Amino acid sequence: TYKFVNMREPSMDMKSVTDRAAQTLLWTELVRGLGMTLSYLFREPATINYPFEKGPLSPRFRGEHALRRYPSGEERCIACKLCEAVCPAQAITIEAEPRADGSRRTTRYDIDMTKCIYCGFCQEACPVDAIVEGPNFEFSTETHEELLYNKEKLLNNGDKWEAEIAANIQADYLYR
Amino acid sequence: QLIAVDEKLDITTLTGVPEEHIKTRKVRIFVPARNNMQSGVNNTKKWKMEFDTRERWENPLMGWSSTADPLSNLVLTFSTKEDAVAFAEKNGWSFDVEERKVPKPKSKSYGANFSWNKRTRVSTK
Amino acid sequence: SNLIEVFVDGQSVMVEPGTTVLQACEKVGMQIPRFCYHERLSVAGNCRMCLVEIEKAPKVVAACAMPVMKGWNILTNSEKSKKAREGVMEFLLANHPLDCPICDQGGECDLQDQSMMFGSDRSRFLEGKRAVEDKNIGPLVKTIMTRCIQCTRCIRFASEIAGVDDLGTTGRGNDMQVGTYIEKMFMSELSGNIIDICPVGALTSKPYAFTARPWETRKTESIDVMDAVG
Amino acid sequence: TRPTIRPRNDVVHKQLSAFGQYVAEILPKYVQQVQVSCFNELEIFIHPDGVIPVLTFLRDHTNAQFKSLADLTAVDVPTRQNRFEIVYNLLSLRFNSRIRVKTYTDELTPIESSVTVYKAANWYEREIWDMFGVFFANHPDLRRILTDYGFEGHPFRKDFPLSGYVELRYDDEVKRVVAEPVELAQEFRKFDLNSPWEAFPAYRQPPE
Amino acid sequence: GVRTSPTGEKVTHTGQAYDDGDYRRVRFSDRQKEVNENFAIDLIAEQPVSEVGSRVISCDGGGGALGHPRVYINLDKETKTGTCGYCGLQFRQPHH
Amino acid sequence: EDNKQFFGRHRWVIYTTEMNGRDTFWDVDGSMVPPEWHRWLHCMTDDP
Amino acid sequence: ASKVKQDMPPPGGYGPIDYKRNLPRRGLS
Amino acid sequence: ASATRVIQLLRNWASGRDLQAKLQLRYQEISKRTQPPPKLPVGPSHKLSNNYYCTRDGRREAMPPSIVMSSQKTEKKAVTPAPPIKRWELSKDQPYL
Amino acid sequence: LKKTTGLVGLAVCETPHERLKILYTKILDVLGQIPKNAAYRKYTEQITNEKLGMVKAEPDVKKLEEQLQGGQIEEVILQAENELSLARKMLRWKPWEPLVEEPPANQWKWPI
Amino acid sequence: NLTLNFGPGVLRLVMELSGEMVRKCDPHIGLLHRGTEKLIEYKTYLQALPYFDRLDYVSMMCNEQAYSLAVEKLLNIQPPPRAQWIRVLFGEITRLLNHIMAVTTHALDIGAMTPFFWMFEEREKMFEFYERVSGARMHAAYIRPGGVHQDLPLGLLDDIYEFSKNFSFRIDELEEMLTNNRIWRNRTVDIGVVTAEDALNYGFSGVMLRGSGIQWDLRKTQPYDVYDQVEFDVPIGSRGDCYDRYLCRVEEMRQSLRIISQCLNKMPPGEIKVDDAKVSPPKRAEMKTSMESLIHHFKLYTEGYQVPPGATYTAIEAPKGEFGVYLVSDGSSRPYRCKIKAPGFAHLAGLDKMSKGHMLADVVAIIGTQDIVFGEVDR
Amino acid sequence: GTSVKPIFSRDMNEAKRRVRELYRAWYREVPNTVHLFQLDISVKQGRDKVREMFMKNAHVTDPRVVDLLVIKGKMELEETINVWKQRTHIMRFFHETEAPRPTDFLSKFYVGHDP
Ligand code: SF4
Ligand code: SF4
Ligand code: SF4
Ligand code: SF4
Ligand code: FES
Ligand SMILES: [Mg+2]
Ligand SMILES: [Zn+2]
Repeated sequence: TYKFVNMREPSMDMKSVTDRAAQTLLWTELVRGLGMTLSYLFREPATINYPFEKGPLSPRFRGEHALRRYPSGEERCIACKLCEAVCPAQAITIEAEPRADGSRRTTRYDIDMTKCIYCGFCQEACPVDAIVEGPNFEFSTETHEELLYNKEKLLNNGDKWEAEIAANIQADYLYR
Repeated sequence: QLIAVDEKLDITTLTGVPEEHIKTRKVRIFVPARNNMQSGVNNTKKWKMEFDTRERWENPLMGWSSTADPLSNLVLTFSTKEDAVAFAEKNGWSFDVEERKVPKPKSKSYGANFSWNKRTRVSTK
Repeated sequence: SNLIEVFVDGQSVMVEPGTTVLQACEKVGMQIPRFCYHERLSVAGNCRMCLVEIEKAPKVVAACAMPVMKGWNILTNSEKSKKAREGVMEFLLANHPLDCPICDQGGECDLQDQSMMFGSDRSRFLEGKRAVEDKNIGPLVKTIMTRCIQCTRCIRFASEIAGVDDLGTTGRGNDMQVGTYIEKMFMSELSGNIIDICPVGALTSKPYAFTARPWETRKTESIDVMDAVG
Repeated sequence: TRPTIRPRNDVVHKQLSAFGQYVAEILPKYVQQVQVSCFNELEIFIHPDGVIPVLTFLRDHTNAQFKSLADLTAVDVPTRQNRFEIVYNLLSLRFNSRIRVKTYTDELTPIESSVTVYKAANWYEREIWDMFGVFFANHPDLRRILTDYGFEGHPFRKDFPLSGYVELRYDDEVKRVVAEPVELAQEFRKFDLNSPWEAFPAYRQPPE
Repeated sequence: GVRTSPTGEKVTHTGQAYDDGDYRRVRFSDRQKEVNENFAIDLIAEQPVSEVGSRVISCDGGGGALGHPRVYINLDKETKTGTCGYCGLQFRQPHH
Repeated sequence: EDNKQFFGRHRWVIYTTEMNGRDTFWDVDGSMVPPEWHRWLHCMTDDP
Repeated sequence: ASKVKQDMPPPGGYGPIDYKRNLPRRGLS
Repeated sequence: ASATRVIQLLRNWASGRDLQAKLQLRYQEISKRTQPPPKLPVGPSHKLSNNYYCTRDGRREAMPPSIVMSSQKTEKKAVTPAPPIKRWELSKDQPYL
Repeated sequence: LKKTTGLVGLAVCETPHERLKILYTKILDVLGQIPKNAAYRKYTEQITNEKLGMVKAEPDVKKLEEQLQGGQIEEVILQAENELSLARKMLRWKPWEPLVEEPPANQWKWPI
Repeated sequence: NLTLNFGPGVLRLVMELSGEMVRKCDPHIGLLHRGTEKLIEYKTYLQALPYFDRLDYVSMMCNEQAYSLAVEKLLNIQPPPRAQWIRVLFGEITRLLNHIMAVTTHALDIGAMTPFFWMFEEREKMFEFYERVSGARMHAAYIRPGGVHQDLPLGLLDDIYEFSKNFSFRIDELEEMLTNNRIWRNRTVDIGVVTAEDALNYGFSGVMLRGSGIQWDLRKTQPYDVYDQVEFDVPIGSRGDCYDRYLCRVEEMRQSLRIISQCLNKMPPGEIKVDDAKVSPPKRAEMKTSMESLIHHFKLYTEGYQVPPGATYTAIEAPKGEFGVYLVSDGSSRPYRCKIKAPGFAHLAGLDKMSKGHMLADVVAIIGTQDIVFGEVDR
Repeated sequence: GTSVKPIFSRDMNEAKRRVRELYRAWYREVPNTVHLFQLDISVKQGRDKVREMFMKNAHVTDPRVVDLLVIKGKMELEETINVWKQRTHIMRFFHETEAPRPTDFLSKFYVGHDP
């Protein structure tokens, strides 16, 4: 089915013509719009008091990246390079070698944050929940260089945000 | 309605390629060899044209791999050797053609494992 | 001459006597799935991944070992052959360890690719898996035998190509293991090739361990200069 | 077929096959091939000389009247002697149907412009000329539409490099934006993803 | 387990440190070098070896689906202990 | 907190005047909130 | 054991949702 | 909304609508930010038997397009690509705006 | 008589039967000059004859609109004019002739 | 006859005017050409999905659906019913977002800026819905070629219902500000009139057709997913000008509310992606417990799924008109060719004809009524 | 055989006539372009640049390639005359910010591996 938006014919009787003339001369619909604006002036504004108040977010929200570790303190990343493979922007650079105790660990894990599109494909491709997109979004910078994260920066971010990251994962992992 | 002009095709002046990326490059036309880690042969069906490797160096920041030649990642696929040769000649690229390698057919015999007098007899299975 | 006529999916093809079903399918351009068969090795026939249906025949045959007969119509993509492939892949994957992220043969695995192309997409195995202890055979070949699928390619290569009879199988049934049964290095000038022939990450390169993934690498076709063989 | 498989539609398949045979019968001078895909899409492969007639027919015939030009684009296949294939997608509102018309050309052979048949083609051909270097004869005004002014080459060609040949920066000595040969701090990582062990036996090619 | 290079820079867990003549050290002047103080190798070396009376044991890293893929570890070799390939935990049979 | 305010204005933080080393009497910013109160304050959870 | 729990509409559905234009006439000749 | 009665009356008269019934600011009517865990059922392929992949393989049922009238290799009623589209009906809910 | 067909720029046609008869007669006249064996001639003559017979046997406009299956007799007239123009251009083009030439050997082979 | 180059969404416009009249209008585009179609050839299908969010930024969800439908058709699979219902619900939400953006901006350019704020509050609420379902406010990548990435959280439907039962009052306030205002009518009525024949020949689609009286809508004529299971009306114009298109857009938003109500009440249970691990990735628990699931996860996130060779043209009824993709697969896991069809391309190509014999200030109104987003036009 | 469809010109003579017409147009346009864009080059060196760009394609013996080049040059002239180009686009023909590349063998050997 379909609808006509502008298929009405004005009445041509004297009363309707006089009503339209009164609208033309006395500016009725403009006064109606003024009344709408006036009514909007007297209602409560929708502004929040940032930075003392924050906009709502979800456990699924993707923020600054972090590298997590096991409760024992050993890192979760085992250098499979699945996140590097799936990255739509080629923002991840990984180099790996056997560790001193024979473990499969990374020696280089860089994320170019100025190439990243924050799609979250890396954290869902990860088989061990090593790379995550944590809740922080307030990490603006004065130079381009400080947005080229190495492994030390990502491990520090993980150690900094682990409590909130683990809570968010606990909230959302039954959907994954 | 037809000119019927006799001359080999040359489109170098129309492709916009810089001069030093036409005459100095050396393309290779080949059927890629099978990856020896696997037995599948589906990657050895088509012809490939690829350019010569140029310098790669280390980014002073981040130690990333930096390059200066625009054709480092250019690989083209062709149905036959003749098509790739024609493409290279019309694009003015000097080329090296490598003939396709096909594994020769072999004589397999399961019973030969249990030979009465020949050395093909296996000691374990 | 002596060529016989056979049919692959109804397509006629002339083959020499003694040609197996697998080579007859090869001549038409169809590659039969395999794990234990190698062109350069003796025929084993144990992995049963090459099972294929012959038309008007109730039993599937092993393509890598069965010589083709005149007038046979090989049905490479029939329902029976596909079901056989799925069953064999299920059996191969039942006890296989979930090591793909840490296994060096991640993007270069014939097990992975043939599971994606010919196997099922899920498991119904609700038991526990088996684990075997690793073997030391020197500083060149890293050994993780839980990933071994018992194709016996390494044993056949060592015995026939390298001329070294130190590899074998011990035990019986599910706990049969591939190794040396004594602490001994498999050291020969051709020892590294068992890394290539092994379809899984059971045998890997030790100096290459954990360094790269196959999809990253650029391949340059070149020539060795370590000797005069070229 | 179970819930994970896309259902088939034989009625539309039969209708599209019949109309393809009808079109091929009416214009045997230009129609080289007619195909219907398994998801019910009809394509007609024609000689380049028949671009204006065939399209006109498909626009004006009482039984066809494909009055809408959805899209016009080109595909670059370097292995073919005629490198570029020109694809017209047409929509008929009267019969609630879609059709595809394919032709071919090479680097030097012009293709007749179809702005007289569809006005919408005016920009589309321009874009093709910008991206593939295909010249359209009798175009009202053919020029670049997408690339920068003075850009050399046609980027959508397969042999054109992904990052191009030049990049832009601001130079203080000359106090302006300048163009220099490309230099990447990190080279684009080429991934070899294609596996052996072919996926689809129904598309296998003869071994020649 | 952070150490100190003879020049004065902290050696990271990957073992990197600019040599004495390296000009790139100039990037750290008036600024700092980001080094993670928690070395995973030392931290996992501190976990005690689990004592299990089974020939084969399964490990998933703990937490169920929040861990790593479940893998099975054989403990037949008495000279060494079984180590998880994902997590680094060590398991052993009760000898003597 | 004040549940009688509309969503977004029902939770807020009054920043400290002295963080790690700087006088934050006037120079406050959102990154001064620790992760747990960050999760509470952005309504990622209902539990402080 | 436990039954399925996902985001579903409540039993009986949701209440009606207005969508028609509402531009009342205040009223004056 | 914490609005005085007089201001509510004034805004209602000015707009011409009852604002309190449909407020644009969210309140306690919204869902809690902490929720119980879900269960998320499984799809139709999670059976233990009679579930061979070859019987549910959508990609392997795709085929090359059907060829009609290859050039290289009766009354005849005329045909159309599809049947003429039926004209629409005039929305017996609110036909005119 | 109705007003405002509803399509912008499409005028209401008073007395459409005569216009349709004239247009179909002109179409048949043009088609008469195309060779008898050409598929376009036979198909278009069949369609035009059906439409002309249906307009000749139905004086009511709305019944004619329902029978013609085009609706809005004005656009039926427009389609008849389009068919006449196409018929003239096709008599010029002569597309009933054999194929100009075959494509190269693998012009349409896909994949590769 | 004076020539002016109104340079730098971002648009360069070269006009020749004879006095106040616009004699010629020539749009120069490419200021946002990023080479999306070439970049797609170096990505897997999953890797190529996020480009469609950035194509038409105003309505990200719809582009995801069009791309997913094309890939699904090439794959010969179908998404589960719950995924289809979620797709249609979020497509109608997406339509509301696009319509609010188009209408408010058109008004703002025209000089009326109040409804921009009034309705961007609602836009912020819908961004909250996006973020709760996917984790991102606007560049979502939620709709995948196997279904959807994740199921809805346990309280999302109730909040969507609460939002949608108050939106009609916001539309009524917008109309009170606009529809009967004499200045707005003088700015919009009889501006940019296009005939039905010209609209069809110039490649117009969507409202740009329906404002001229053409009864066409892809959701009715060529339904995708479950649009044949919902009831709504298609608003039709009568004069082909800016005012009728504005009315059609306003009416469309109301219809979208209707469809959203139906989607909320008829959301079915079940899975959210196709139960085919060679196309859609398995669950995390399955990936960490089953060998096949781990293998398929590895392969789907490294190589990607192979699409059988072939070409399709898939179009959907986007908020801005017909949005289409011509996708050519060569049999591998990377598309051979991806041509993106954008409605705004043809609309901007028709701007020259639409602005003939008008004021300079009418060009702004015509550009606003064409609903032009630069990212889709340049790609 | 080797019969091909024309673009504009049947043989090389018509192609050279078109080339000369385009060259005349560019030569006429150069001084106005210099003045309009406030270029710091001279008219003489601008015309030298036009001559050099024309001479870069002097080896073409295919009329189709010739008139395709003529079409591209006419497009470039159209861009220049209508001031669709900016100063940077015009100055890109001169490569003023690029350090010169030596051509002799020893210098190339010293700077690196690139031939
Ligand atoms: S979020 Fe996406 S773009 Fe960013 S690093 Fe992860 S995969 Fe790459
Ligand atoms: S972060 Fe995860 S996906 Fe990336 S390499 Fe490490 S373990 Fe693999
Ligand atoms: S051998 Fe293959 S299947 Fe087994 S863990 Fe390694 S990559 Fe995975
Ligand atoms: S170690 Fe490898 S090659 Fe040897 S039997 Fe096992 S799987 Fe086969
Ligand atoms: S390949 Fe034939 S049984 Fe293994
Ligand atoms: Mg191996
Ligand atoms: Zn573990």
